[PDB]
Amino acid sequence: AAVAGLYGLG
Amino acid sequence: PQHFEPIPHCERVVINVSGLRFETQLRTLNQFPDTLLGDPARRLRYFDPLRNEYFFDRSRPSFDAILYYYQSGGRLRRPVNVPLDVFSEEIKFYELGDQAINKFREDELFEYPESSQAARVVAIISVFVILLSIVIFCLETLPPFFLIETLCIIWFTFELTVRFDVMNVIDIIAIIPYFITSLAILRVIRLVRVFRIFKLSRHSKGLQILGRTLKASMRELGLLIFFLFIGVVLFSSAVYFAEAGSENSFFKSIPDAFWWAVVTMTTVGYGDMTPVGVWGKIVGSLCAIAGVLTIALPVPVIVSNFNYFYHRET
Amino acid sequence: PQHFEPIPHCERVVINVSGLRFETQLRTLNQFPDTLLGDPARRLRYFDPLRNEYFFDRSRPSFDAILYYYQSGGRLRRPVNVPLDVFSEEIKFYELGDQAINKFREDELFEYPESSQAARVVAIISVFVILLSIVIFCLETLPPFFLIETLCIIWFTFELTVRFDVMNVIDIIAIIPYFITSLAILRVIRLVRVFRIFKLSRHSKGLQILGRTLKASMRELGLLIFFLFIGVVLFSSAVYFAEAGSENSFFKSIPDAFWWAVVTMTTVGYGDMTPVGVWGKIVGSLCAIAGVLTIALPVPVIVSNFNYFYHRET
Amino acid sequence: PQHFEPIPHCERVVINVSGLRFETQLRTLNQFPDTLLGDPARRLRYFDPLRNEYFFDRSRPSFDAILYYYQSGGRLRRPVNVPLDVFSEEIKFYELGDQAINKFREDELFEYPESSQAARVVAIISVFVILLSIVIFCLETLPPFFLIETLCIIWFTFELTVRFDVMNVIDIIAIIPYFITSLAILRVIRLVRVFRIFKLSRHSKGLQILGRTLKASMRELGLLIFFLFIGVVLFSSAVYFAEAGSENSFFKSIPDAFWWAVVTMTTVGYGDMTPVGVWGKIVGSLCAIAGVLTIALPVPVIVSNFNYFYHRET
Amino acid sequence: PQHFEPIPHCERVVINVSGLRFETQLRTLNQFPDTLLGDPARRLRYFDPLRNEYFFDRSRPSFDAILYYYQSGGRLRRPVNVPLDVFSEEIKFYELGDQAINKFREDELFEYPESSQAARVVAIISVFVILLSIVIFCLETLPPFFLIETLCIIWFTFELTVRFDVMNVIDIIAIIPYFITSLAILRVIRLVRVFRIFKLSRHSKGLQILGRTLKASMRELGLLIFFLFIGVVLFSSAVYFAEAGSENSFFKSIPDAFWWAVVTMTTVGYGDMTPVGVWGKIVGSLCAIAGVLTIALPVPVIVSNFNYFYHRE
Amino acid sequence: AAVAGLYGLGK
Ligand SMILES: [K+]
Ligand SMILES: [K+]
Repeated sequence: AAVAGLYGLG
Repeated sequence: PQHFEPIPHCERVVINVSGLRFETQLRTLNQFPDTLLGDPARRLRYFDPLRNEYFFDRSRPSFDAILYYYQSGGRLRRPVNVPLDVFSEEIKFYELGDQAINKFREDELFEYPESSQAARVVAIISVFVILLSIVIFCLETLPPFFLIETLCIIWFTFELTVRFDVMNVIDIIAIIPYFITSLAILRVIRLVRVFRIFKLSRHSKGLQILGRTLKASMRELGLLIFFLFIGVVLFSSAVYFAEAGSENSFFKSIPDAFWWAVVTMTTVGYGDMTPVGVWGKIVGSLCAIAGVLTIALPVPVIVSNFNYFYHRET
Repeated sequence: PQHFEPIPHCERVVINVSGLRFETQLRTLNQFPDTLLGDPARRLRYFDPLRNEYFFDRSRPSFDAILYYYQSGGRLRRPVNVPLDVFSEEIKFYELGDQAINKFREDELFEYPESSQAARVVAIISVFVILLSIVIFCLETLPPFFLIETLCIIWFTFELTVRFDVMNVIDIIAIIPYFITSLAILRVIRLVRVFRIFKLSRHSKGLQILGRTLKASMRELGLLIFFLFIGVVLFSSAVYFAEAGSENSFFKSIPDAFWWAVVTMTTVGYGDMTPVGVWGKIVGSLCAIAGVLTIALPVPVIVSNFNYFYHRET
Repeated sequence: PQHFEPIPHCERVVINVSGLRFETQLRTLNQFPDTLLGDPARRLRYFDPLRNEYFFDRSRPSFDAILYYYQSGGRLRRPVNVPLDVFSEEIKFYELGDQAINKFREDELFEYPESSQAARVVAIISVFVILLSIVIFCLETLPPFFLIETLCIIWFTFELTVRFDVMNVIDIIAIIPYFITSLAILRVIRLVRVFRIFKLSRHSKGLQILGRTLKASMRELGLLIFFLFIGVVLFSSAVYFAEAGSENSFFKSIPDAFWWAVVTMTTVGYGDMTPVGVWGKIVGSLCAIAGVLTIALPVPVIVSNFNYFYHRET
Repeated sequence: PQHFEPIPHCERVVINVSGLRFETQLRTLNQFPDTLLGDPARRLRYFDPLRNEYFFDRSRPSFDAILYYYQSGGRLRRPVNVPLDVFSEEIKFYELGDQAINKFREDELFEYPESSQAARVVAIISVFVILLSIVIFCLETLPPFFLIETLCIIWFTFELTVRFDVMNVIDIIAIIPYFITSLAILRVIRLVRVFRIFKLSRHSKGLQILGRTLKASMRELGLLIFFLFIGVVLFSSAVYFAEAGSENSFFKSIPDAFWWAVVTMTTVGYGDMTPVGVWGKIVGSLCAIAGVLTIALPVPVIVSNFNYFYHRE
Repeated sequence: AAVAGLYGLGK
């Protein structure tokens, strides 16, 4: 989904 | 978000991970105190006095990120070559620090509420009471029920009291119409009486996931509403000005065409469509296409958020 | 879900995989008896006596998990760097354990049903008879057929007896109405007579895939039904209470508005909509938007499951 | 699907690719004759007589698959760590063989049609003529045209003769109704006259992409049609048997309800829906839900194929 | 799009990146001047005089891409094993040159518009004025307003002259009908007066993202329109010729069936459908299926573009 | 109106 975990958590 | 990195010119040491040799400056290891590699007290056990090397019979692919933590001076991230469990097992062994481990994880009576002590019955009883209250409400709106409603409200008040947060707000809302009991005030309180259906959020997990998704995508919901507002205004104005040139006008005004524009954008369907002329039909076709596009645009983000929350929960 | 790892202090050995050197002491290999590396008997052939070094002329990127399987003491997790075929042969070559291989599989007369020995004609006849029975059913519902139905039923019974599971249940069901033959019971049996269409699951592969997907998505289906139920109840209540202030009420009661709520949530379209006032129209727009969102939320999980099952089958 | 791998007991050599040392025996090299490494003639240049090493100043991560060709004896998959261009040059350098490159590639006058020689004017004229023919048709069906139709057919047959494959089949079909010209036969030929619109496949690229996707998605198209057929039959039977218990029968027979089932499953909308009772409304709600699910099931295969073809073309 | 690779026969040097040894020709290093490795002056400090090697205490997994730039002689691309920030730091560490890093970035008064200096109040006032103008327009179309419309136009033109792309074009358009003020011309100007709703593009970021997505998906929009046109024509012809065999013909002509074809393709719903016979119903079912398919086809490209732009912004 | 919001993955 997100390559670098963009906008992960909050 | 900013970190410090070692600078070169003393003594260079070699670290062996199951045959993979790593050469690092002692200054790089000394940046982070404590830890296995940070201090020599807990490195003598793994140090080889013969070959002058430190041996760690572990997984070789995971040592690059662990070493890079010293190299980056604070930046720790799991490379996409290994599962989460294998990376997790590594960090405790090297003991990167409680502040480092938990921060990395972020990157990844009163018996009633709990579902145990064989009191699950209480939860089942509450769910049955909620369903019964919904059924009695719907049947009361049909062309007695007051006693059952009183019993349901008594149970709701007792449950809220023994518990005594959005769930608490819903619980307190569920009884305000009953304790309260112009015609507009009566109409609105009878309407807000329906919020008893939201009391299922305590017991249902999918409802909680949906609520979390709605909370986490407020910007996306606002953008979707904004796009629908722009579309309905534009297309209602277009169709009204297209059909203003006829003696018998299907749409009396732009606000009258808001419903037609909304149902065409959403592809619900207005119904009868014959009296509208050719220009109105062209505007309606454009409105349908634009509605499909503008509703298919922002929904995927909410869908992905819901999927992520559901997978995290399960 | 717990595994053990060798701890440091005996003798260390070196493993060579196409030039890539691996260092590991004997206790890690001694953790797993048998296998190519666990016992010395099956590894002395690949040992080089002059260099005191084990040589393995194999692929270097796939050996990392092989060593980690010994390192992790049972946790054999595939690395995503290679195709499945190369990793399949690598584990067999080391004979890491017959029981060990099995868990990796899920980690990644009576001549009638088997479509061979020319039994393909017997199948074709079964499909033709099923289609003929469906056609005769639809035709007898139009404003003789009894003989054709009798032939279809006797063929079904003969097939069931020859074969003598959900398919078996469907086959038994397909003849129960005919063997049976208040008005309600007659209507029920006539309705359940349609279950003959499900007999195509034996021959159709896509129908089997759909059935497996439905079996594997029961939670998703339940969540979808729950969301639609909540939305329908809420919006029916909203529209009924919005229209309760008019002399000519389009909706007599909340249950009366259930059909309108369902068709608006599913975007099917109610049809005639003019008598509804402005508040009802606002509630309808909100219902349409919420229905689009609610339908869009849990579908791309059943969709993914169906795609996975279809690709696995094909 | 099967290949042979070298087995040990003679002579072994080392390959040094910019510091990444690879050690393989000559038997592995000798399995593939020719090539850069198969014969000593074309690999002696890179050989270093001083260190007895083969030096290859190329990219390290791409050599794993190159050695795997010798390792597996005919099996080649690209490792997922490098772009396609990097590996394409890498394999071409070692000249694995024309059959090898082709295998890897598959695993990942008459001046009229060729749009050059500033004949693009011919293509523009053809597109304009096709559009004019479509317009002439759509206005000749309204409540002279024959001359323009004759001119369009003359241009079509001239282009066909000059050019003289389903596209050629469409070109043949586009003139058959005109050259031909019971009432049913006349209606059929007038209908098949519309296939002039498909002549745009010659010029448009998106139309060709759609045609290729439809050809490559025949299985899921058939599956979608089968699912629609099953759902329509089931729900038509259910609604007919649920509603037939009243004096006023909205549906005369099961075939009568096929259109309603189709529009409900596809969410088009039947329209007026009042006379059907509560059981029919429940059946309709279930039909709408099941139709949404069944039409959402197979289409994320068709769309994926279309996206792949579109990206390949562009 | 063409690059040159070093060809052997003169000296070879070894690079030690945190234990990972690399062997590369000196001519490869000399292909790119300047930089850390291009000249001995900027790399002599990092050199190890006793081991005859260069010791780089940096991230070893990312050195392969750095070496490939010299190996390929002009090609730089990050492999998918490290975050982009790590690679961005590494290339700055070696200082490949701004002439090379520049093409890598895209590989993956006048105080009014700038929302700072306590000017956000001006933006709020502008948004309120735009909303008020839209409301007055919608209300005056109902069965005075002129003064409020004049005030809104005065504010719009004041902002335009104070500030004096496409947003400026929209701002100019928003006052053209007012400054102008056959029946067709009046209808056209009253219709184009609605363009005031597009002035919200200046303030709203999501609407700007939508505009960028529309600009970047013109080919897909055209393909969608073309597919809809083809399907509409085909199914209108089919249904008209199916229902032309009855005295009471529901559709008078193929153009009359265009609306029915559009609503069936888009699954909106024609409404009354009883008089059409069995052949027309079959044609309608086929039209509904084909509409669902042909609309679901080209959408998850506009969707992908919108998602990309939203994540970027 | 908007359930075909698919993506990649699936393998
Ligand atoms: K619809
Ligand atoms: K609809």
